[PDB]
Amino acid sequence: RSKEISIEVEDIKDAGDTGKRLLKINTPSGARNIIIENEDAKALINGETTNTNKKN
Amino acid sequence: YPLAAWQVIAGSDIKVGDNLTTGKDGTAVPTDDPSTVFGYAVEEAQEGQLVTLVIS
Repeated sequence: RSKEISIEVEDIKDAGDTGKRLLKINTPSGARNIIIENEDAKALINGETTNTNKKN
Repeated sequence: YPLAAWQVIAGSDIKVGDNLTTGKDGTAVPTDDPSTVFGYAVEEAQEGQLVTLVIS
């Protein structure tokens, strides 16, 4: 009868929507895409800014 | 012959109702960490004594 019963993210009944997205994410870039909504701030944190991002 | 209970040598002091897991050298020891639990004692045993446990 198995040994571990590896649950999945959606089995965690009091996890939040952003919380489940973060738990599923594999890389730091993916996490930043979830967490940072302001596109100019995200661009700064990614070290990749256009002239429009810089002005903003 | 699917047994509901086993007779296993105790690796340490086991009390009645204690959840058991593997210890060193195949002996049975008390545990407080679910997933390591394979059964529980219905008998009390010192150390090196056999203890009856119900598998769960």
